[PDB]
This record gives sequence, structure tokens and C-alpha cells, in this order.
Amino acid sequence: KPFTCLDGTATIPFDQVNDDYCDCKDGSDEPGTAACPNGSFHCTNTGYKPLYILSSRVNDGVCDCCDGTDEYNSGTVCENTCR
Amino acid sequence: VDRSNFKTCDESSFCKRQRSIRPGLSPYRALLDTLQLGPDALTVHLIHEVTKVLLVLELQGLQKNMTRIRIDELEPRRPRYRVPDVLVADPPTARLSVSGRDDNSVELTVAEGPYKIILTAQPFRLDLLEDRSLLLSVNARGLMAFEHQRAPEPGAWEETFKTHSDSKPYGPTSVGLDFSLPGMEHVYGIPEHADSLRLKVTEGGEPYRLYNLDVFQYELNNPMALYGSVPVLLAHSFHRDLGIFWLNAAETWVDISSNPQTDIRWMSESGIIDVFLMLGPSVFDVFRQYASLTGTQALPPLFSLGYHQSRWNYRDEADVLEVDQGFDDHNMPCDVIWLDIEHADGKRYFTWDPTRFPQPLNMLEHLASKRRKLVAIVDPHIKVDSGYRVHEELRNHGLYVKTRDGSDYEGWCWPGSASYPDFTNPRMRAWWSNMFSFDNYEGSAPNLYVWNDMNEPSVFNGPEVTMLKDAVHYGGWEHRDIHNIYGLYVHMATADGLIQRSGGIERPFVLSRAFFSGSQRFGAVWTGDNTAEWDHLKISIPMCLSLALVGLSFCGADVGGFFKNPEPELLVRWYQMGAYQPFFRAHAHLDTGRREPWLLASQYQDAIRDALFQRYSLLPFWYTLFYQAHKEGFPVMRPLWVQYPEDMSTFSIEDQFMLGDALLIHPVSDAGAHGVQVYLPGQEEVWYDIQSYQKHHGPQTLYLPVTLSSIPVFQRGGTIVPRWMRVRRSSDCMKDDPITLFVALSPQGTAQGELFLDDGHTFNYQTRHEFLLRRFSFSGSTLVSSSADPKGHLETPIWIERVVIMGAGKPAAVVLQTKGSPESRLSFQHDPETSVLILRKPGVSVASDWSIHLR
Ligand SMILES: *[C@@H]1O[C@H](CO)[C@@H](O[C@@H]2O[C@H](CO)[C@@H](O[C@@H]3O[C@H](CO)[C@@H](O)[C@H](O[C@H]4O[C@H](CO)[C@@H](O)[C@H](O)[C@@H]4O)[C@@H]3O)[C@H](O)[C@H]2NC(C)=O)[C@H](O)[C@H]1NC(C)=O
Ligand SMILES: [Ca+2]
Ligand SMILES: [Ca+2]
Repeated sequence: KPFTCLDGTATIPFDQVNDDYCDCKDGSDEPGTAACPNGSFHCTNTGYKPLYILSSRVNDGVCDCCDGTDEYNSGTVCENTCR
Repeated sequence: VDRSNFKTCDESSFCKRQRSIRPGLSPYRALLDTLQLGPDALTVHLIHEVTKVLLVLELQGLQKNMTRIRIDELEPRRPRYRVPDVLVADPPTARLSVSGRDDNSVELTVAEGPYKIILTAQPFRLDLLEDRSLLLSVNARGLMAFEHQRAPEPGAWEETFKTHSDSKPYGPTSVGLDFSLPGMEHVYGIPEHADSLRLKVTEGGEPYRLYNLDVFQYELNNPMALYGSVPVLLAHSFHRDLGIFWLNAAETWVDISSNPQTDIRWMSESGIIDVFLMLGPSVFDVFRQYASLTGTQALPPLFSLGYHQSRWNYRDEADVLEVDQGFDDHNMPCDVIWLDIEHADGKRYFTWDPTRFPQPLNMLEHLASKRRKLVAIVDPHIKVDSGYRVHEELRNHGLYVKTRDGSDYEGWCWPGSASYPDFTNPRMRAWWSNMFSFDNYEGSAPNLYVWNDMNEPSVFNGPEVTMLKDAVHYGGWEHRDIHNIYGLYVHMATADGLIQRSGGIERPFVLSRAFFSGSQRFGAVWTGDNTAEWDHLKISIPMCLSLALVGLSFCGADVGGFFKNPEPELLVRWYQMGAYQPFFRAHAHLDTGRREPWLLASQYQDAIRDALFQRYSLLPFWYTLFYQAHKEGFPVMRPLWVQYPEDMSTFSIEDQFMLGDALLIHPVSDAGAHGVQVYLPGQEEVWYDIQSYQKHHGPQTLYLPVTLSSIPVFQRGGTIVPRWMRVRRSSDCMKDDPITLFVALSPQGTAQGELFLDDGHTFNYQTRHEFLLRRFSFSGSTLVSSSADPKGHLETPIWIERVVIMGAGKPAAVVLQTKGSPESRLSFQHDPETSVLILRKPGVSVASDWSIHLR
């Protein structure tokens, strides 16, 4: 059952995936949070070109994705601007 | 510098007259039959034996180990100036009791002891003691000189400097007095000078000069007066600390001489003799004493402690937005972008160029969407233009400084012909504050802050590039009487403007060039127009340390140097130095090439990004040091001798400094350096290299190897430093993030540190007690979080995500206890080579009490 970092540096239970603490040197355990310094967040931008942003831009209060999915618990409510 | 544009002591008639008096028997004597003693003061008449002029001495013991001495004429032709608005309160007094008296002396006890004052009648002298220890003598060399006001001697009356004639209606009125400091060999302070931290003896040269002046291309290691003046001198020895605060706003010269004993002489153009003797005994006692008189450092809004990007000038709105986007495209944090004088309509302040900045509110809204701020320049000179509303209003209300003939003074400055508002007039200050309302300053918004430059005041065609000595201010006082507080009033009125525009809720951010005692209450200062050279990078340490010692903790120097083009290596080293100094701004002159940090080659960009990330991660530590400065009046940036007062090898160090009691910084400041000599003080002290975690025992000089990305920083054993390890694009983005605690164990296995948190920008910490002040303490295998101030409560999502312990062995288990939760087991990682233990995700609120036990 456990998760293995995409770089092979550690094996952790699934409960340490998106748990808002960085456990992988490549940041692969935190794709959905701002916890890893070298992670990436995927902007799905449904109906337009997808983009990846720095993990430090997830819930920073700034609208980075045109779909606004990077801001889900920050207090900034982002509007969909993909067109 | 063009030294011929600035007076030497021989070219200032009052300095030449005062300095010509050499040590001897004073002609002043106290008339003890006139002695009167009350609960608040002792008063006695003094007489000059030759001229028969009568003066009045008002001698006071004060609470917190201070003494105040005031001397004025008994029957003056006209009142002498007494400095207003610098003192924050009428200082609480201590009663003087006569414990001894004869025909030539009176011994006074302060309260119930141990301090005593001996007044000798002939020659007039004061001796200040603690029990049988003589601390200081006054008029010991008989250099007291009080030029009485004569009926309204080369240059004693009318006096010319170059083509400028000072009409000098009141003639010679200078005052001066000497102080002797037995056992003292090291003295500091009296900024602003581009000189050494430990002050030099002035015997064979010029005295130090305190006269706020705009000095173009100023040079290093000399006593010429620069932009600000703080008339406070500190004296340090192994045994004691003392301070002298000479409360006078006129041009002042300070002579320093050695014998072990240091003698100090103050010579001022006008006003009274008003001096505070701050008797310590520790340097922290002196800081508290001075803070009781002039207040403490205003708590900066958090964003102002981030990185500021400036130049003269960003071209237009598109350039500002491109610079903003450049920081984000290159993953470099930045809180503020600055707009110099070209943003205005032809240097009419409070306006916007209609081609370059047509939509300032839209520019401010875009910066607000990135959680960034802007700073706009507003100088205290107003273009003479009948179409300019600010000029028309000030002219119509008579709020400008006047010449003797009653006409509004007009000089030359950035807008060409300009007038100078009289900031000493309280109605002019009220008008100025009101001009910052969002309705009056059209195009401004809450994320727009202010920079006051040229507030000495700078007058391009004036004597010494400033205002005429005989210009007239509020109440009929001459410019010579008030000069050194003009800039402080500009700073004060601007800060009040930013507070009032928000309805009193938002903390201000104002940078000022000119300053005086009390300027710490209004914002930040910087060392002015420095140059892109290695020696100017080096001198930023003693200049900001001299300011820190006299209460001005929010100091910095232009990163990269203002004048000329720095080589990339120098720009990198300057970012690293600036990253560890309180006010961190890159700024550059009009004719320099662009130097936004992403314009350099990748190796240099990477070293600069590293320095920015270090600074941003340390913001919780910086904010806490500023909270301690605001509450106690203790400096943020400190000389090593403040922390190691008995280590005589630290007394003159100026290539290294400390931040609080926890970090020791030795920035690289030479081209092609491959190592630095770091002095790590302290008997039984340990220091951790914050990058490698290597432990070093003090006292020692360590030769540390360095590369381009190196910033030599050591954490003292016994301290706990808080950091935000998730570096984002600006401080607003980070201010609700989790904290990592860096625990550096002492040889006894202990450590402590504090953490201040609030909303980052309002006065709610003071009006609603909405803040947290935590104490973290480590001893005997347990780390504990407790409240350091139970009055402070704050709703915050901030939690503890990690603990890094340096100097720890490998535990078998790590247990966390917190009220309201069951006991928790934490995972950990340990490096046996460095003895570094990392505790994974404690997960506890920073507002809660908790304990972590190892084994
Ligand atoms: C106002 O002034 C008074 C008088 O100076 C001042 O009180 C004094 O404070 C000093 C501390 O600065 C006290 O000194 C201590 O004395 C005790 C013995 O009485 C010593 O044990 C202490 O030793 C420590 O420090 C030494 C180095 O200085 C170390 O060698 C040693 O290992 C210890 O760590 C220390 O010498 C002094 O006793 C009092 N004096 C009186 C009369 O109270 C007061 O703090 C000042 N107040 C303000 C508000 O400024
Ligand atoms: Ca994780
Ligand atoms: Ca975002």
C-alpha cells in the first residue's frame, strides 16, 4: 500500500501524501499543497491550455491558474478567466 | 565631495570662538546664597567673573539613573530656544537631598542613594558619583562658555560664507560645555558621519559636526556632517556604560580627546544648555534611559521589512508592471516597488505625470492583486507655480518659511524655483497630514506608502546647499535655532498623514533622509547617496550601528550603491549585506544602467535569490526583534560589544555585527575573497554555522572559506530562531504560514527565544491586544511553548511545522503534549555527523501551550 517518492528517496504511507508537510526531496508527495519548496501544482484549466505553477503559489492569495484552482483555502476567491 | 562648499570649524565663527577657549580655570562660579532646593529640582545662579553675566542652573535628579542639567540666562533680552516635540514626556524626577555643605561645595544625594552629585561653587563644577565611584565631571577643563545675548570679533555679527550673507541679528549666542569620563577610552554615536563606529579623537583635526546637510558624492572616514544628526554619545568600558544626550537643535560641533579618560565638548550655535546624563550602569540600562526620553522605534508594518526595489526612475506604469512580473518570472521575492521624482508632473509632489502614470489607481490595484505595495516620493519643497494647488494653498495661508523682509523664501531645487513649507508650524503639519487623505491625494490607495527625501532641507543655491541661517520660522525663531529638527517634522507629519487617512487603523511606512533624536518614532532612515564601491559596502555596517546605538533601529544603505555602476560581484555581496540589515532597498542614480537582479548572469541571479530567500525566511525573527525594539528601546542590529561588554577585543569591531542575541553576521566585503576571518566571542559559548551546522567554540578567530553564494552567519548556542521556510513572492503571502523553530543548544543543553505575531499592519496589537508573544524554551530533553504576554490573544492559522535542533543526540522517541489533545508521537531524522535532529510536523497551533520531550 505505501507511496514511493518519484525520485525513490522515501516510502511513506498515503496519509503523508498532501498532508501539508514535505516528505520527498522532489516534492512529489505534495502536488496539491504549498509544503514543498520545489513542487509543482497543476492548473487543469478545463477547456483551455493546462499550466503548472510553483507549489509556493498554492494558497498564496494570488490568482495564478486561469481556473482559480490554486486558491482553495486562502480567502482569495478567484474567478475563472480562461475564456 | 567639494569640501569648499561646507564650513570647517574655522569657517563657522561660533565654532572658532568656542574652540579657541583652551583648558583652564573657569570664570564661572555658583552663588550658593542663591541656591534653592525643591522636590523636582535644585536651582542656583552662576556668574561669569569678568562680564558679571548671570545664568541660572536647573539641576535635576531623575528616575531611572539619570540627571538633567539646564543652563539659561537669568535675565535674557529675548527667550532662548528650547527643543520641542523630541521628548515624549516630562521625565519623572528623583528628589535631591543635601548630605554635605561647606563654603565652596554642596553634596546632594539622589533619592535614597547610591547616586550623588557634588556641586563645587568656585570654579563651577559638577561631579556625578555612584557611592565612592566618580562617573563623570562637568566643566572639569573649564570649557563652559555661554555667550549672552548682546544689544541687537570677525564674523561675530554679520557673516558671509561664499556669496551668502548671514545678517545675524542677534549676534554671538553660542553655548558649550565639557564632560570628563574617567575610565572610558571608547565612545560611539553622534551620527551621521561616514566614519568608524568607535569615534576618533578630534584634537589634531576637525571636531565632529552635527548639521543636517545634503553632501553630493560624500567621501569616507571623515567628520563632515551628513544628512541627519542625533546628539547622543555612548561611552563603554569593561566596568560601565554611560550616555550623554545634548538636547539642542542648532548646528553643533563635538570635540573628543583622550588622556584612562575621554573628555567630550559640545558647542552649539544657539539655544540653552540642556543635557541628560544617562548613568547606566549597563548598555541596556542606557538604551532604556534614552528610550524613556525620546520614545522607541515605531513597529514597522511587516511588508516594510521585506525587500524593496527602487531606482531613479521606473519609466511608466508598464515599466512598474514589467518589474513586478520580472520578480515572479525569476522566483525572487519582493514586497515594494518605488517611484522616484520622475513619477510626478514636473516634480509637483502629490501629482502624477499624465503620460507615464495616467491611471495610478489601476497600477496600485494590479500591485495589490500580487499582494505588493508601492512607495511614492514626496519631498518638502513646493514648485512656485500658480497653477499648482499645493503651492496656491500654502502661499494663500502663509505657511511657507519666510526671509527677514517677510517674503516667502524661494530657492532652487528639483522643480526649479521652490518654496519651503514651515514644518515647525503645527498648522503646516496638520495641513500636510490632511493632504495624504485619499480625497486630497488623488490616485493614492492603501498600498501606497511614502518616501521623504531632501528634508535637511536641501536648497541647491543655498549656503552649504541648505536654507539661510537668518530665514524665519513659526514663533519668530531663526532657521539657525531649529535646523536639525526640520527633517524630523517632515517625517512626523507624513507618518501622521498615513495613519489618519486610514482612520487611525493602519501603521505607517515612511522613509526619511534627514533625522534627529526622536526620528525612530516615525519610520525608517537610510544613509543617503552612497557610491557603488567596496569601501561604501563596508561602511554600511558602522553607519547603521552608530544609528542603532542612538535608537534609530530601522536603518540601511542603498543596495548596489546609488552613484555609478557596480560590477556583478559587488552587487551580489551588497544584496547579501543588505539582506542582513534592517532597511533593505536597492536604489540607483538616474545615469546608472538598470540593475534589476534578473539582468545578471545566472550565477549572480542565483546568489541574489539565495540572499532574498534567507531574508524572507527570517521575517518572523526580524519582526520579533522590532517588537522588542518597540517595547524596550533595544537595538535590532548590534555591535558585538553590546553582547560581550567585558571582551575588550570587540570594542572597535565594525566588519561584523549581531541581530539580537541570536545571529552573528560577517558579510563578505572584498572582491575575490576566498575566506573571511570571523571573530566568535564568548568564554564557554558555542556558535553554529547556519549552513553547515558545524559547531565552533568561542572565543576564537575562525578562517571561514567562502564562495559567491556564501553569507557567513552563525547562530549562538542558547537561542531559538523562528523562520517561515515556505518562501513566497511577498510577505503578505507568507504572514499566515507555519513556522520552523531552529533550536541551537548551549553547552548546558539549553535554549530560549521569543516570537511576536499580529495581523502584520494595524495598531490592533495595541488597541485590541490582538497579538501573540510566545516564549520557546529548551532544557533537559524538553522543548516548551508558553505565553510571554498573556494579554495578547490572536486568531491565527499559524502552526509549528518543524523543529530543527542543533547539538542534539539521537532520541529513541519524541512525544508532544498539548492541552486539549491526547499525547502524540513524532517522526524524526538525525544526522550523527552534525548532531542535527529534525522533528517532523508537530502540527500544533502557535497560540497554544505545548511541550515536546525527547526520550
Ligand atoms: C540604576 O543603577 C543601579 C546602580 O548601579 C543599578 O543596580 C545595580 O545593577 C547591577 C547590574 O548592572 C548590579 O550588579 C550586580 O551585583 C551583584 C552583587 O550585588 C553581582 O552578583 C552581579 O554579578 C553578575 O555580573 C558580573 C559582571 O557584572 C559577573 O561577573 C557575575 O558572574 C554575575 O553574573 C552584578 O555585579 C548591582 O548590584 C545593582 N546595584 C544596586 C545598588 O542595586 C540599577 O539596575 C539601575 N537601574 C536602572 C533602571 O537603570
Ligand atoms: Ca507529506
Ligand atoms: Ca496562487
